[PDB]
Amino acid sequence: CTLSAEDKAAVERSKMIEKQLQKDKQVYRATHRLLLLGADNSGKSTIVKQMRIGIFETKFQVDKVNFHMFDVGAQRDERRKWIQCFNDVTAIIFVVDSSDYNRLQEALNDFKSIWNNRWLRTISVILFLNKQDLLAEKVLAGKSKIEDYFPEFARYTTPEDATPEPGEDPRVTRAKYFIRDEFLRISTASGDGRHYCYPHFTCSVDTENARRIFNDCRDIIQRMHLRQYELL
Amino acid sequence: ELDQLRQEAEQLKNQIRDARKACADATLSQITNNIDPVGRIQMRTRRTLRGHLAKIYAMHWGTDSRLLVSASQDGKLIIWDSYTTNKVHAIPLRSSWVMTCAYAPSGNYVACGGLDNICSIYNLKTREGNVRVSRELAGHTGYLSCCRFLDDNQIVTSSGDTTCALWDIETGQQTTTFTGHTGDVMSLSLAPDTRLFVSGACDASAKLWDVREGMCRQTFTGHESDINAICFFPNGNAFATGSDDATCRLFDLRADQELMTYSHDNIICGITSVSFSKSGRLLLAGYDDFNCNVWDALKADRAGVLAGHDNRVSCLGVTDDGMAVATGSWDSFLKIWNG
Amino acid sequence: SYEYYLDYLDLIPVDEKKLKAHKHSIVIAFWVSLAAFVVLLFLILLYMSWS
Amino acid sequence: NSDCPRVVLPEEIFFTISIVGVLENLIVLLAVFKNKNLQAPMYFFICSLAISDMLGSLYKILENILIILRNMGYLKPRGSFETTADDIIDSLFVLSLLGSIFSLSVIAADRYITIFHALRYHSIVTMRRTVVVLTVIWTFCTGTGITMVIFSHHVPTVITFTSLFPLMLVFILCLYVHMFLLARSHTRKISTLPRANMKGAITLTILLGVFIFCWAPFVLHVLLMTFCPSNPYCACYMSLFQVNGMLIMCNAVIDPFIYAFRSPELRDAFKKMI
Amino acid sequence: IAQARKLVEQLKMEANIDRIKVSKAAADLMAYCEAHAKEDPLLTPVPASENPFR
Amino acid sequence: SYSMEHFRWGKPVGKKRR
Ligand SMILES: [Ca+2]
Repeated sequence: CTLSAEDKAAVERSKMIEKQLQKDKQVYRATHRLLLLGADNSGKSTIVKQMRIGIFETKFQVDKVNFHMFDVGAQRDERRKWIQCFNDVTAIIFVVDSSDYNRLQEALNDFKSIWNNRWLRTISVILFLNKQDLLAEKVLAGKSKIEDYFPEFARYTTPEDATPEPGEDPRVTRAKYFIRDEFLRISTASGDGRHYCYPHFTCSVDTENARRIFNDCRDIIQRMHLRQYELL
Repeated sequence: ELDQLRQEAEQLKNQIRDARKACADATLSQITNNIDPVGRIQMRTRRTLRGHLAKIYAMHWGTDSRLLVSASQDGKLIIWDSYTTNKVHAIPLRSSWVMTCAYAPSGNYVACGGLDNICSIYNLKTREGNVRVSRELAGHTGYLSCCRFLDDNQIVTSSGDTTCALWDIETGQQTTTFTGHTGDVMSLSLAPDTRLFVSGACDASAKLWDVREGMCRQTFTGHESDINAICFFPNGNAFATGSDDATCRLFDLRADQELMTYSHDNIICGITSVSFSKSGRLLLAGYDDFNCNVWDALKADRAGVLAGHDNRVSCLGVTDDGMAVATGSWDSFLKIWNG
Repeated sequence: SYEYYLDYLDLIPVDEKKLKAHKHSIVIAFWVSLAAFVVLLFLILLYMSWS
Repeated sequence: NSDCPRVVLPEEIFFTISIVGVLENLIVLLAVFKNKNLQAPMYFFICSLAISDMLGSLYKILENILIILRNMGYLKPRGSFETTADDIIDSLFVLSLLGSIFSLSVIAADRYITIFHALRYHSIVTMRRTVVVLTVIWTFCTGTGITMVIFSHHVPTVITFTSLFPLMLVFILCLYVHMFLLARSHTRKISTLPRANMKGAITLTILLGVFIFCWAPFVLHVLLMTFCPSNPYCACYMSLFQVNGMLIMCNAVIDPFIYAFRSPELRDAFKKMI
Repeated sequence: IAQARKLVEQLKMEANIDRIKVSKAAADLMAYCEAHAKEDPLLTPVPASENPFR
Repeated sequence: SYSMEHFRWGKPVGKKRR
């Protein structure tokens, strides 16, 4: 009530900055935040480049819904103690160099660390198995045999639920789905229904990566809320 | 020559530990037995600084002991007038993910940094308002874990890359680089006299450095997992270590040993922030279990507990005059406590 | 005396002996119907989830 | 001395149910506004439901107090000193019931928007729209409570109040069953086995059965009183009016257990309250 | 090589410091605490009027 | 409206003239 001119100006500035904070709150609540984790080989750069249409942030709107995307390049190899801050991102986008056979086990270990993290226990992971064209090229020709790195591929058939893209021979489908289920095994092993993994085969040039992200985010939020309502 | 070098390193390590044992005469525990307790010291939230849209990750009181700064992971750096709760400012940061923030002792500048490896100095008194970035101190190769001002022209930063550095604001370059840590350095505390500063890191060690001389004087160990937080005793003779494994420990510089280990059986959470009250008898300690504990710095007993946050408390700024304890939290709220 | 006195009428003195069906026909019928509706919702939802 | 005496329940049952409802919805409300973390629109709709339940139980407490006042004679047996009081208190009752029904409906609508408009939910259901829709619904609730308590015993009033039950029930069904079908669709992709889910069917069954068992008896009683006071069977149903009221009151007690506490955050808020 | 050299020098410089007995350090810390045992607002709360938050 | 009853719509309304 009884305020000095200085006090009046102070509370007036408080109200103005509160208004700006409210505008920022609507911006923030309606924008979905994604972490684009991945190894150096994994084409994180290609993914961000295609969807241009320290921490690196890329904005992209799909069907009039905002999406952050924070690449975490230029950081130490270890991820702990900065992954703790991404505990509130809607989804994590894990890109893996499916073509590079040798480091695939390192990618699996990385996915195990991210999945089985004390934090991130309520965050879904989108496995963009990037550069499937290169994997196709390498698996057609010899000189690169899965068994030399993952012996289990000899004893692996194509899942009955596989939906190969037309124009691809059976063996490329075999290899790609082998990698997919190699990730999913460590994904489904300790899901606990709190967070799920959404495998996707993708390439660098693919323009549908943003659409895949949009659909996956829809599914993630829907499943989370249905679990909250106990409908699922 | 690795064999001989490692043999020498082990020999000097044995020497230092033996010397520490030699100066390990009657521990602080028995000496503090003569000290009377502080009772069930308590304090109630006198203010609740709301306005942040996300997790609060760092705060710092200005020397006024009135204005404070806090950084939220949206990218908002709100400058709060603790007395009246008015928000003096809120800077839109270029990087949403801030992990630290500092207030210049003069109150003229406020610094912040995060997963972007850049310390952004924001000048508060310029152009008759419209606080705008003063200088982007880039050059670090990792996430800035803590920032602290020495004077209006000098700032010292700790980064995920195992290094701390001193930057001259105007010249915008690392006047000194404090390499030597084996892991990510998480927090650093300047001594009351700005000649020294102590930084704890993920390598399960704390290290004291001379700002002018530019090399490590002493290193300390004994805390198990990690150091999320580090603070100097108001005198500059000892510093308390807030560890990521259930223990807060107080180390003294000149004696150079673990003077005490504050911990209790029930608590399993890791310490996120640590600070002393003036006279240092009260070692406020923030925990992951959405609570802040009060530890008698000397008798090493839990003299109190603060509980008003729904989530992890990240920052535990104590006023320069010692008349308030501020507690940020991931719950987006910043509560000021006073007896 | 009174006239055109609108008031809460009392319950008619129903006598069970005259009644053909059980006095509580409406109560039993309605509650059986409600239990059946609940069970039908449960079973139809289960079948839709299964199919 | 008819074969269906008007069943009179002990005042103890009314008092106990009303007190339990008041206390429970009070802790539900306190969990909000003492935990600024719990400030999303969904929890405000749950708070509206809790306020409706609290108003209903409070109505009961006041009605029992006024009845035990008329009895024992502190109030005149008839006149404006009792009839207008009955009008106002029963208005509180009717607006509580309508607020409860519309609160359930808006909870269903918010859940439907969260599921079927997930990515754009916070743009659709904002705090501004939360407040405006809550204010509109409660204003409608109080206005038609006044209308239906002063213009109560007319046939169209009974028709409209009756019809608000089945129409809102079919609305709630059209929403929850669609959400259940979407959950089925997700279950198809989550695992290979058919795995007909139980917690979804059990959840919808619990919600709708609490809604129906706690409203259908009262609605049936009102309908039979309005269109058929003369049939003996009817009259035997009307003899159970106080039991049907107890049922339309168990909703207040059993509403929080099915809408408020099933949220883990609200459980945590109550735990810190303790 | 160079890293091992630097580690050796760092260990040497750390060792070279003139350590003091723990008893003296604890005595100094206790004396400082006593010297402000009633000047710390949080250790001993001030009257509500003098509290700058009131 | 014509008496305190524990709820509303408890009994019908007719012409109880006497
Ligand atoms: Ca009544």
